[PDB]
Amino acid sequence: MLSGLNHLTLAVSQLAPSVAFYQQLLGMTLHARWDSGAYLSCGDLWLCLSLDPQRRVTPPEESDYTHYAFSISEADFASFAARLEAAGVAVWKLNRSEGASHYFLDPDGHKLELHVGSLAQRLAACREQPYKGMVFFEQ
Amino acid sequence: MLSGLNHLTLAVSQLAPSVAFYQQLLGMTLHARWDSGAYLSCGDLWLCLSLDPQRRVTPPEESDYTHYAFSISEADFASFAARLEAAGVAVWKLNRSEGASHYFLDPDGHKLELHVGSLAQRLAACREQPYKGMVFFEQ
Ligand SMILES: C[C@@H]1O[C@@H]1P(=O)(O)O
Ligand SMILES: [K+]
Ligand SMILES: [K+]
Ligand SMILES: [Mn+2]
Ligand SMILES: [Mn+2]
Ligand code: NA
Ligand code: NA
Ligand code: NA
Ligand code: NA
Ligand code: NA
Ligand code: NA
Ligand code: NA
Ligand code: NA
Ligand code: NA
Ligand code: NA
Repeated sequence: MLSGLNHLTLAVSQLAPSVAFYQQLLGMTLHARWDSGAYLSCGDLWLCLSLDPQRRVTPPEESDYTHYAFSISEADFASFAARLEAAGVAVWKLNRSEGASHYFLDPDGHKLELHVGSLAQRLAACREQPYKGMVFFEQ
Repeated sequence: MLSGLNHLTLAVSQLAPSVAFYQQLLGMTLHARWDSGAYLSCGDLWLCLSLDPQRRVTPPEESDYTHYAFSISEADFASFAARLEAAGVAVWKLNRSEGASHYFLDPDGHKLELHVGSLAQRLAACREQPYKGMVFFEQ
């Protein structure tokens, strides 16, 4: 039986710039680095950066909606997003769903998000205003 | 400051087959589905499947190393992987690192993994046998 997310691994085209992005701009903890990768952590999240010379720098209009959202408190959200903006980090979408979200890109075009709010909060908002054709499942 | 992964969103080409994969073959909890998505949970992990016309069914040799790993116990690992293989779920990589891992594909070719072990256990094993060029960082 599966108990949660064990780790997220992102293919990166240049290791040093990607480590700098996740460690310095996003504040994650760098634990180890080798010739072809790095290990970082973000709370309980284990992030592996894997050097892959065939990772394409991908424009967001050419990639699908697959994306990775990190948790942040409502008190920290606005200034964190403002620093990413000041650092020239590109935004790939405007927030259109409940709970503050900032949708931004990593150096290789991986689609990322800062989000304030839980699954329980999202389901509660959906129960008041269901999405199109939505069906609810219980205990 | 980021506190962990908030949610993982996967673009899918056919919603019902993808829900069946994550709910029935991987055992995750289905909370809600709608015309263009579904919300599931796996322990603390909030998984969103997003119906996206841009998603193509992608052979593993046409995608990079980016992949998503779920936690499983030592005791459950072998039979869980065997059930996936018996369900026709393809394997995309042989395990070559510390701790049991099974590398498998979802219906659209998203690269997935079952893994037994934590970041702390990986770091300890890496100190004993360092990867090429591996360096570690204190605290
Ligand atoms: C929560 C799932 O990623 C979608 P959203 O970011 O559009 O809300
Ligand atoms: K949102
Ligand atoms: K492994
Ligand atoms: Mn999202
Ligand atoms: Mn992995
Ligand atoms: Na971790
Ligand atoms: Na993608
Ligand atoms: Na950018
Ligand atoms: Na960048
Ligand atoms: Na989390
Ligand atoms: Na589960
Ligand atoms: Na959408
Ligand atoms: Na690869
Ligand atoms: Na993939
Ligand atoms: Na993917």
